[PDB]
Amino acid sequence: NELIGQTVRISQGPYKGYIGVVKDATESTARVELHSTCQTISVDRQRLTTVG
Amino acid sequence: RDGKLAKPRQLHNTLWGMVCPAETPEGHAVGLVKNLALMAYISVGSQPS
Amino acid sequence: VVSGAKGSKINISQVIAVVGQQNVEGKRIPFGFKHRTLPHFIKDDYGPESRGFVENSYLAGLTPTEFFFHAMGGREGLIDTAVKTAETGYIQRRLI
Amino acid sequence: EITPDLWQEACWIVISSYFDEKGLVRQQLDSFDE
Amino acid sequence: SLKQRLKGKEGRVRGNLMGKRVDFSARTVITPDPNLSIDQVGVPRSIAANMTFAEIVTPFNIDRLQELVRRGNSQYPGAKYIIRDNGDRIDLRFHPKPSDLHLQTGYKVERHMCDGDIVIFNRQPTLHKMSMMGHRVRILPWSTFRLNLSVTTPYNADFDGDEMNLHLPQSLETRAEIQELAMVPRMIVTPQSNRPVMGIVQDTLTAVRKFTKRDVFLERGEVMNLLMFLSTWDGKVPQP
Amino acid sequence: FIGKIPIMLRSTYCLLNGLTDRDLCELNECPLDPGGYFIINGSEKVLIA
Amino acid sequence: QPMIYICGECHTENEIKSRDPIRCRECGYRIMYKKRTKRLVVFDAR
Amino acid sequence: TVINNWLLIEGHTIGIGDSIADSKTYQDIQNTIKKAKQDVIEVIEKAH
Amino acid sequence: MIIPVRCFTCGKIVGNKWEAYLGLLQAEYTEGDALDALGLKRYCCRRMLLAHVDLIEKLLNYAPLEK
Amino acid sequence: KRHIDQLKEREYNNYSWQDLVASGVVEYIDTLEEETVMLAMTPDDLQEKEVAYCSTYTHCEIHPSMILGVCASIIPFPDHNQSPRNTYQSAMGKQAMGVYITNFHVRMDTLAHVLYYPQKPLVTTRSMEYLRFRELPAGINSIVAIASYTGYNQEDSVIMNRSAVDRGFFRSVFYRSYKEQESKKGFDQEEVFEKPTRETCQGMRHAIYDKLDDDGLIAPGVRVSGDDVIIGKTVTLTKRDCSTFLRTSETGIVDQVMVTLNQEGYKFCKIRVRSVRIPQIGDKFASRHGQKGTCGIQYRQEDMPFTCEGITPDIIINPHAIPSRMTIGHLIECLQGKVSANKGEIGDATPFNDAVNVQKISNLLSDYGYHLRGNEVLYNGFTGRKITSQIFIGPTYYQRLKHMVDDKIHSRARGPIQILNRQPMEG
Amino acid sequence: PYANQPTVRITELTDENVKFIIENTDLAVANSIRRVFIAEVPIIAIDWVQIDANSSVLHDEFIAHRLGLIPLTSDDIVDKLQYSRDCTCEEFCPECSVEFTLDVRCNEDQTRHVTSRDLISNSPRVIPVTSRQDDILIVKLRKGQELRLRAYAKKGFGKEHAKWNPTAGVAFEYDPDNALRHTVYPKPEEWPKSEYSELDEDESQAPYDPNGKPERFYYNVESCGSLRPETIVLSALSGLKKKLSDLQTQLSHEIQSD
Amino acid sequence: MNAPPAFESFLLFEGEKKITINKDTKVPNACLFTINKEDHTLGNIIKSQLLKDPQVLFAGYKVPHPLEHKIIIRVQTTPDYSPQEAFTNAITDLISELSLLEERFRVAIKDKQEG
RNA sequence: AAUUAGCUCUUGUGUU
Ligand SMILES: [Mg+2]
Ligand SMILES: [Zn+2]
Ligand SMILES: [Zn+2]
Ligand SMILES: [Zn+2]
Repeated sequence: NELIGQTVRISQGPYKGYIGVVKDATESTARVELHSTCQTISVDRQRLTTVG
Repeated sequence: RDGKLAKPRQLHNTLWGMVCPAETPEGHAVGLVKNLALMAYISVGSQPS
Repeated sequence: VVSGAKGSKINISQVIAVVGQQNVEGKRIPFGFKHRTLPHFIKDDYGPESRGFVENSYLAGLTPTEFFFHAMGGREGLIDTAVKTAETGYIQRRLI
Repeated sequence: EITPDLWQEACWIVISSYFDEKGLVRQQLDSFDE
Repeated sequence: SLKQRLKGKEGRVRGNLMGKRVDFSARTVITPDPNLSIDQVGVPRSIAANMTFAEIVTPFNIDRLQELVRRGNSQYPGAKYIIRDNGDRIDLRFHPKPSDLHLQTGYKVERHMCDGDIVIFNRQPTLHKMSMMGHRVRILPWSTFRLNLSVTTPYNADFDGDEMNLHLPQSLETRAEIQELAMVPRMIVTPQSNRPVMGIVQDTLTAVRKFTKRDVFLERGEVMNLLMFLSTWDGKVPQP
Repeated sequence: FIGKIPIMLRSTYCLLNGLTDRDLCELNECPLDPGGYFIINGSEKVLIA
Repeated sequence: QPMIYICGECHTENEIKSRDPIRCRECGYRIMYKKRTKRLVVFDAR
Repeated sequence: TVINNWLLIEGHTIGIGDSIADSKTYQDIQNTIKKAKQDVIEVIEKAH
Repeated sequence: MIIPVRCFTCGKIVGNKWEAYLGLLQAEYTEGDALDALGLKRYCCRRMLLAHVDLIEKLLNYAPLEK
Repeated sequence: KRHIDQLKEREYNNYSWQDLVASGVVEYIDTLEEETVMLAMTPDDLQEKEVAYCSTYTHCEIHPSMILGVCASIIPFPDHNQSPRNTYQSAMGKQAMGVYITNFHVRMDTLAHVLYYPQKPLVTTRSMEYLRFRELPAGINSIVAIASYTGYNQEDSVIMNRSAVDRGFFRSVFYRSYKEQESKKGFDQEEVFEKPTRETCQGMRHAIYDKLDDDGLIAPGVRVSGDDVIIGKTVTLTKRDCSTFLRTSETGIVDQVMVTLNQEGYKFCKIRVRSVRIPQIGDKFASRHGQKGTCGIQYRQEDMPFTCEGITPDIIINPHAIPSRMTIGHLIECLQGKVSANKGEIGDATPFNDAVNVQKISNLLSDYGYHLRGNEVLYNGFTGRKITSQIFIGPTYYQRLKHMVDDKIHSRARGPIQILNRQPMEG
Repeated sequence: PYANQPTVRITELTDENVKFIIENTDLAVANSIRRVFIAEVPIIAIDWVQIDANSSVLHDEFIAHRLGLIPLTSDDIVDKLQYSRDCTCEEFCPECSVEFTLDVRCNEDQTRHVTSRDLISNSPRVIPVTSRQDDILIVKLRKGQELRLRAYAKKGFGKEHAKWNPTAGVAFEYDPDNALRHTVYPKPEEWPKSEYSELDEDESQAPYDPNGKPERFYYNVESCGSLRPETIVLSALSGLKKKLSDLQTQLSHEIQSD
Repeated sequence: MNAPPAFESFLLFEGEKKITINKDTKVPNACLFTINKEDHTLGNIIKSQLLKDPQVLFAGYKVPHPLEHKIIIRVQTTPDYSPQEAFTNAITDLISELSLLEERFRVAIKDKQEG
C-alpha cells in the first residue's frame, strides 16, 4: 500500500494541523501515531493529507 | 538474611551520632543496612610504633 | 475519633498531652552503654527521662534524647512486621 | 571571651567550616588514597 | 539435579502445578471512585482492548457480532479473532479478505471486553475468601483501576501505590459460576465471624456522623440536590 | 608491567584532582559530583562499607 | 551518500563513508554524534 | 453518594488549631508530669 | 531549571520578573520588599520567585554539544 | 569568641577546621571512648549553675541535629513526626524526581528522570545547606489544602489542579538509553549495522525500516513508538534479523545518537530517547513527612475551591491521613510556609531549635491578615457557596516519586510462551 | 417566575484589573459568571510549533511549552477569527490562525537572551505583551547555539488548556460580614474583618439574619494582559448568553419533534 | 496513553444529541433532561431559575460522573404546566438576565471611564 | 517472531 509509512497531516476536524506517521491503513480509515502526543489515533482518509 | 534473629536488626544505644537512627530499608533487610551520620568519620589507621 | 473513621483517644493524647513511655521488648530503654542509656546521663540513673520517658507532646517537639529513644521504640514495629509476616505465612500454608 | 546565648551562629559556623574542610565522601576517598 | 527441579518452591509441584502464570490477566494501580457501585470496577480502555472474550454466534446476536468484526481491531468496541467451527482461527489484525469476514451460526468471535463483563479482582496477599471477589467492568478514560471505597476493606487496599490484578473468565459456565458465587454483594457477610466485612469508611463516616446530628437543617434546594443522588428514590418529597 | 588497577574518582591519582570548577565544566564533569566511585566497563560502581 | 557526524571535542562536522574507522580528521577523537533529522517536527504547545 | 454530596456543603478538614489546648490544660498537664517525676524520684530514693 | 512563564496556581505572568527581582536584590532590598515592589500580592506568586533556583546559568557553563 | 571570629573570616585568612583541631578545641571521640565521657547536650542550658545534676561534664555536642543522616536531614521539623514516618521519608527521598546532576545532557545513563521546574524548599533545615539541596532540588512548593472536597482523595490519595498541571506543574521528562555494538560472532556469523531490504532478508517481521536512515541507525528528533526498529543489525547465516526494538509502550522522541568504537575497535552506538511525562492520575506523590499518595482525579481551576481572592489549591489531601500517622510536622511546615511566603524569607526548620514554636509562628502569621491557625474561608468551586468549615491551606514542599502508572500498566491475552514448560512468560 | 433586575457598580478600573459589585441576582448566576471568566472566554494563544534547529540546553517540547504560555495581545481579533475546527480550509489560513517566526543565533561571547520581542508576528494586531520591565524570558543561549522555529497561534478557551485562560485572578466574594452563617467560626473573635466589611471594630460578625439570601457579590478580576478586564467581563457575558441561546434552540428542536 | 483529548470536554461527536428528554414514570409531570458536553456552569443557573418559578414542585441537577461530560436535570411541575415550558421559560429568563446585566455593565464602564 | 542462570536494588501489607 502507498499510504503506509507516509508522513501525513490531518487537514480537518479537531485534530487539524497535527502531523503524524501512518502505521496501518485500510480502504476507509487509517491509524496515525502523532508526533506531538504519545498516542495513536484512528482517522478517516478524507481528513488526511500526505506531506513529503 | 531470612534469619530468625532480631537483635542485630534493632537500633542499639551506641548508634548515637554514628549512624542515622531513621534511614534504613523497609524490605527484608530492615536494620541491617544503615547510613553514616553527618559528622561521622571512619579511622583510616596508623602505625602503632 | 468519635465517628470511628480514623484515629483513637491515645492519638489525641499523644498529639496534645504527652507521647509517653517508650518501650523495647516490653521493657524500658536498656543500658546500651555501661550503666547508662546515653553518654548524656550519669551511671545508674533510673529516672523517667533517663530510661526513655518522653515528657513532651508531638506538638511541642521532642528533645534529642527522647527523639532517639522514640526512634528505638519505632524500629521494633518494623522489625516485628518483617519477621511476623514470614512466620505466619508458613502457619497459614500448613493449616490450608 | 565566652559566647553567651549568641551561640547558634558559632554552632553553625564551626559545622560549615568542617564541611568545607572535609566533604561528604571523605571516608571512601581517604581509604582508597591510603 | 532432577531432585532440585521439583524439590520445593519454584519446582514443578509448587511453582508449576499448584500455581501457574495465566492468560487474560491485567495488573494496574488502583485509585478511588465514589461514583461506582460496590460491584463495579473501572478499567482503562487499553486493557479492555488488549484482552478479549469469546462469544458464540447465534441468530439473536449475529448482527452485533458481524458489526464488531467489521470494526476490526483498531477501534475499541471491536474484535480480534474469528474462530471457525472447524477449529481454524482468522486474525483480524492483518485486514484479511472480506470473504473471511463473513461469519455463520457455528462460529466464535473474540470481541474486546465491554461494559458489564464479569471479572475476578484480586490483591496478592490473598488471606481470606473475600480477596478474590467478582466485579462488573466499566470503561473509564484514564489508566487506573477504580473501585468503590466500601470494598477497600476486604481487599485491604490503600490507594497509595497498591496494584491489583484482574482475571477475565473465558467461558459462559465460568462467568455464571462467578456471577452466582463470588460477586461482591453476595459476600458482604463473612462466615468467619458472622458479621459484615464492608462498612462506611473515611470521610463518608465522619460526614454521616455530622449529618445525622440533632441540629442539621437543610433548605429545599439542598434537599432536592441531595435527593437527585438517590437511586431508589420514589420521587416524593417528604413533608419537612 | 603488572596490571591495571581502577581508580576511585576524585582521588589523589585521578585526573580530576584539585581542578577548579572551570576545568571540570570544560571536561563536562559536574563540580557538584562528590566522586568516590569506580568506573568499570563504563558503569559507576560503589563499595558498601 | 555520506553521513554527517559531529566531533565531540572540536565540534567540526566530518563525513565518513560506511565501514571506516571512527576517528576525527583533527584531534584524533573517537566519539561522534549524529546530526538532527531533516524531516519536519511538530509539537503542540500544550 | 448522598453523604459525599452533602460534604461539599459541610466540608471537613484538620489543622494546627485542632491540636491546641486552652493554656489552662497545659498547666494541668505540666503539674501532673511534675508530680509524677517527684513520685518517681521519691521511689528511687526510697529504693536507694 | 528556568523561571516559569506563569504562576502555577493563578496563572499570572511571573516569567518577566526574574531579572527585575535580581536587580532589586542586588540593590540592597529585602526579598519581601522586592517582591511587593514587583507587584506580587498573592503568596502563590511570591513563592514562584522566592523559592526558585536558576539552573540554566550552570548549564550554560558546559561547552555546546555542536558548534 | 576568638576562634569563632577567626573562623568567620576564613577563606580570607588561612584559618580552617584543621586549625581548630590543632588548637585543642575539638576532639575526635570514637564509640568505645564515648563510654567513659560526659556529654552536655547544649553549652548554655546544661553547663550553668542550677540544681546540681552532674557538674563534671567533659565534652559538649556541636549540634544535636547531627545525629541524622543525609536523607533524614532534609525533613522539616522531624522531631514532631512519628519515627516510622521519618523512616518512610528517608526511604522515599531517594525516589524523588529532580535534577540528579547538572551535566545530565552528556551522560548516556539508562532510566534518567528529570523535572522541569524544581524549587528550593520554602522551609528548610540548616543541615541541608551542606547537602547542596538548594543547588539540586527535587520537588515543588505547592499550595496544599487539607480538606475532603469530593471523595476522590479519601484514602491516601490526592486531588490535583488540572489547570496548574497545564502550566508545567510537576511536568517531567524521562530518558532511556539503548546500547548496541556490532561484534565478530564468528567466521561466518558477523553482525553489521545496515538497513534491511525486503529482497535480502528471510527472517523478518512487518517492522518498518524506513524510520531509520541508511546508516542503520535512527536520527535525532525522529518520533518513535513501540515495535519500531532503532538499530538495524543483520547477521549472516541470507541474513538473520537481529535488530533492536523500542520497548513496548514507550512512545518517545529520539534525543541523541552517539557512535564510537569499543575497547576492541568494533562499532558501538548508544542512543538516548526522551519522553515527556504529565502528572496524570495514578502518579505517586509524597510529602516530606511520609505522606505518600496517588493522584485520584484532576479538576480544572474553576472546579477547585478558592479563597477570598483567586487562590486555589494545587493539591488537596484528605484529613484522615493526618490523625493516625502523627505527621504534625507536616502541619507545622504548612503553617510556616504561609509566613515564609508572605514575609519573604526562607523559614528555618532545624530539628532542635527551641527558638521556633507554634505560638510565635501563629503570632507572625496573624500580622499578615490571615487566621493565626492557618484556616481560611473556602468557597465551593461548583456552587460558589461558602463552606461551613474553614479549611487549612498553605504552601508545602512535595516530591514526585518515580513510580508513574504508565510504567506499571500491563495486560496479556495469549502472548509468548516459555520453552521448558509451555506456560506464559514472566515479566 | 421571572428574571430579576441586577445592578452593577464598578469601584476601580485600571489597565490590569476591574473591581465591581453586582446586586439583585442569585448566587448561581454569580458563580457561573465567575467560572465563565476563568474557563470559557475565547483568546489567542500559540498552539502549533515547528522547530527547524534547536541547539539550546532545553529540549524541543520544553521550548514549545514555554512558547504556548506567552500571552498575545488579542483584543478585537478574537471575535473575528474562527475556530480551526470550524474553518473550512486546508492548512491554517489567516482567517483562523496567526503566524509567528523566531530565528536567534548567538555569535558573541556574551550570553543571548531569547525573549518575547524575538517573536516576529505577521499580523500587527496580534503580538505578545510588549507593545509599550523586561520581556517574558524564553531561552538563554551560549555562543554557537541557535534556535529557529515557526509557530501558528489559534483560538480557544481555558476549558481546553490553561494557556487560553485570560484571567490572572478572580477574587469572588459575597456577604463579607457573616450574617447568613454560611460559614461558622468556632471562635469568631479570631478572624480578621473582610475588606468589604461595613462592620465596626467592636464586633466580629453581623447578627444572624434568619430570612436572607446571597446578594451584592464583589468581584476583582485581574487579567494576565491579553484581554482588557472589561472586555473579559463583556465577552464572558456574551459567551454565557450564546451558550444558553444554543441550548434553547436545541431544546426547541427536540420538543417540536417529540 | 489512556488520556482523553481535551476537546472531548465540550465537542459533540457524530450522532450525539445536545439535549434529550425522557418522561419520568415514577411521578406525574416529571421529566429528565440529559444535556451532553456540559457541566455545573449551566446546571446551577438552570436549577436556580427553575426553583424561582412558583409552579415547579421539584428542580434538581447532577453530574453522573466527573469523567463523563454530561448532566441530568430533573424537573417536576404542577399539573397544567409541563416541565418543557418551565425549562424554556427559565432559559428565556436567563437570556434576559444576561442581556440586561451586560448593557448595564457597558453603561457603568462608560461612566467610570468618563469620571 | 530473539535464551537462561545468578546477583543487586526497589514497590504494597509496618493496623490497635
Ligand atoms: Mg499501602
Ligand atoms: Zn574533532
Ligand atoms: Zn500566582
Ligand atoms: Zn482557515
